[PDB]
Amino acid sequence: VVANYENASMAADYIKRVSNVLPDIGIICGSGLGKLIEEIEERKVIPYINIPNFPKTTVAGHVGNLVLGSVGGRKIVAMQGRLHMYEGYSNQEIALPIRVMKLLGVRVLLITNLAGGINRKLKSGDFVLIKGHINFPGLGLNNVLVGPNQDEFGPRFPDLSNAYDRLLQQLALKIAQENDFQDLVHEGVYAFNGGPTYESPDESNMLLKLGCDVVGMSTVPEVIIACHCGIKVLAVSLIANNSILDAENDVSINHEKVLAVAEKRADLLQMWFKEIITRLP
Amino acid sequence: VVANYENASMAADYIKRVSNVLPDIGIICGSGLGKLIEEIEERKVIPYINIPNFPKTTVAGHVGNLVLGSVGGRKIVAMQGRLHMYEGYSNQEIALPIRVMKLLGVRVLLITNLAGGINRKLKSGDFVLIKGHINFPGLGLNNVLVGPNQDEFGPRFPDLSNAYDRLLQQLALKIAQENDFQDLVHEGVYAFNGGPTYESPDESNMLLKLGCDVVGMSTVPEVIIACHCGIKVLAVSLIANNSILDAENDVSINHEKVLAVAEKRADLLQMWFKEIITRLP
Amino acid sequence: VVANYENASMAADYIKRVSNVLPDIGIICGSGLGKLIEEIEERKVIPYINIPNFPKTTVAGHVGNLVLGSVGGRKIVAMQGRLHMYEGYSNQEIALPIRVMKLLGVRVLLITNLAGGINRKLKSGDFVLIKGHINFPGLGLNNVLVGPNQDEFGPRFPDLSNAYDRLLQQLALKIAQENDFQDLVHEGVYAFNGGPTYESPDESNMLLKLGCDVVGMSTVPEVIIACHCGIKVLAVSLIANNSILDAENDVSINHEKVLAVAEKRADLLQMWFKEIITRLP
Ligand SMILES: Cc1cccnc1O
Ligand SMILES: Cc1cccnc1O
Ligand SMILES: Cc1cccnc1O
Repeated sequence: VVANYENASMAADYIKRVSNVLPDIGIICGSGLGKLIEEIEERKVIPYINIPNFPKTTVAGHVGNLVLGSVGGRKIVAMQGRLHMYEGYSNQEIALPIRVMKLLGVRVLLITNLAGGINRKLKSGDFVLIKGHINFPGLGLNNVLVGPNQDEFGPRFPDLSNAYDRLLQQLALKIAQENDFQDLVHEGVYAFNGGPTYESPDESNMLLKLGCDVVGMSTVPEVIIACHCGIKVLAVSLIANNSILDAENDVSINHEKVLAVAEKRADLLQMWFKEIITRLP
Repeated sequence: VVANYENASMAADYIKRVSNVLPDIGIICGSGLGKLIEEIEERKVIPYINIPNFPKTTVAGHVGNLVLGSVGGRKIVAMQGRLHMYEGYSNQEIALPIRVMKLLGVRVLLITNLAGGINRKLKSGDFVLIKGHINFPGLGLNNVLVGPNQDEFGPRFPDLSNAYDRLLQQLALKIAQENDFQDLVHEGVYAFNGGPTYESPDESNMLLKLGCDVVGMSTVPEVIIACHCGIKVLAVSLIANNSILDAENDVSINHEKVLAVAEKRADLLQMWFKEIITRLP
Repeated sequence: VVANYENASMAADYIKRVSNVLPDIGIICGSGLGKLIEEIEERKVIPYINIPNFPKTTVAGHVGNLVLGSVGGRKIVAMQGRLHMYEGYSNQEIALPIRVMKLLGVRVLLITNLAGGINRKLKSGDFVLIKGHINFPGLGLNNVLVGPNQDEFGPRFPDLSNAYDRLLQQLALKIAQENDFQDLVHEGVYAFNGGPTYESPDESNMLLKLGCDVVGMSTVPEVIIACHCGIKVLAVSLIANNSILDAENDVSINHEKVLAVAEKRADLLQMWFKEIITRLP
């Protein structure tokens, strides 16, 4: 199933009939960082498997729902259970849910992820406001837009220089200052590692030389689809570890340690994003 | 359809029956840089869709013809409407037209493209004679030669150290000097970005550190297929912008601006390549 | 055919019925470096084409056998005829033979390859004990583990920081010292170039800047599958040339020259690996 105008329209039609919500904001939340979705008011949960043309996710299993409702008086749509390219989903499967968001009325997309720290100033538990990226899959002929262009959504050759909205970064930082946690908030450049293996010690050393501040396995595909169709983006990484220090000390990373950092910061991130949603222009 | 000896032979047979031209030179021209094709003498236009085993191009649409005839007393074959890998064409679809050129008798391939400038000496409107490349798709398991080797055309493991003929570069520069436009002509290393998004500001900064002079989304696949089967290559980039300066000044690039640079230099490039064709050893 | 638990089990069942050997050690040998396989004692040769669920290799042709028997009193299984990703084999085809080794009882995998030298200390004929890697395909969305995770074999997100066992490196060096050829033995970081074109002169210059000591077209996929399922690895590169010196002197590389270096070092490598097998803890 191609992520074209007709197929996205069929999915949006189903959603509109079932939910009655016309959302202005979309959210995609990282692993262990989804508690806000359970607090959406007057909400409606729609399993992906019920929506025409949504990608099949039963090989991976686990949760996969679209959730619509209100937060802070604002109408939102959330993806609960993200699709990642290391699972084998195609370009067309990643793009269709974002293009459905566009047809539903979404103008701003807020995204969180877990990532590894490269810059020496980053510690476990820090947040990074993403200001740009290095897209190794895109340089290497695996960009999410490889294929025919869907002209109704955007241009053949997008410019990504303003993909990460500067005013949204400034609002996120302002709110951190108001609540006295700005000491945890940095800005930086995100490297996309296709995955699913964590960056090796020598890959980490290379990324330091190349100007990367953080590295992870998600987010860049969604950012590119959103920028192509005119949706503004705020993307925030939660830092699980510093991969450069770990290489110098021969210390390992694993999914258990990552999820423990997520649990440590989940409630603060929930409060922060609730306020961002409330304050969006 | 595999780009093998039998399938390439069937296409060449059709072409020979229809055109009567036995070409020694092939040309592939960049977007907005194809006016020379409309001036081929005693010419024959063959739509791709009519040629056995040529790749299907109707999803992308737009022009797609093989044009044969004479320029400067020399017999040539041109591709009008290039196939680019960001459109989703496979390795086999890119390679078949170049291998048909080989069977028709082509010994020299001349290629032009539009590209972004990385080296600080490059301005919009400059030309770069390509002397080597950095093939991000090839390092990342998307080389145009991934697949079984077609032994009739070339070896399993090609050496690319002489892919860009030095004497052809020297002839191109000599002709620029004769016509007093050598101040526009540089040499440099070309980075292949799979595309279709333009290099991001932070990707541009990385490429500067890695020794890249220019970056674009084409050319390297065709060069590799030509080198594999013993065809000599001259490749020239027309510079649309300097991506490093644009990053320092927060200035955007887009296809409209690219095509305007192409229109500004089209007539000079046409005159230059006509003389190169005439003077080839 | 997916490299899952059921399919790997069917292949292992066939092998066990035919060979009667329960191996503790697996070996994968580079081109021209397979003489040790012909000296396995009380051996059994099983063509890949006869084993249920093994990948089809008839397009490439050439040899493809699993060989079981004894070396130095130890039970081993060897792959004779390696599968390389530049031939077009999928992730699932590369992984299945390694996962069969795991089900047969393999705890240690020994691997050899031919590679290009980047570090200025490396000459043709030198050996490099691999201590880490830079996986360009993995960064670029072509990691061997892209796809659903096979949970019976290992975790969704592997850590590769200890993929190259330190004690096995130390044993290999100890044996070189005992036989007075330690002057040929170095350690280093291996860059994976998907291939099949040799690294270009400008790619070589880039790899020097990025901290790479050697570059080749194999090994990293097998290492990752082995690490995922808990098999310890020793990987050794035989250096065919120094690509940085060749770029400075405009000298070419080719498969003939590579195979001549293999023939020059084959007997010494055979003796070294026989002793390593005998001495493994
Ligand atoms: C998610 C993650 C955590 C730590 C390091 N690297 C990553 O990709
Ligand atoms: C064609 C092009 C123009 C300007 C920058 N980058 C590119 O790839
Ligand atoms: C196998 C090989 C030999 C020399 C240089 N590069 C390579 O990949």
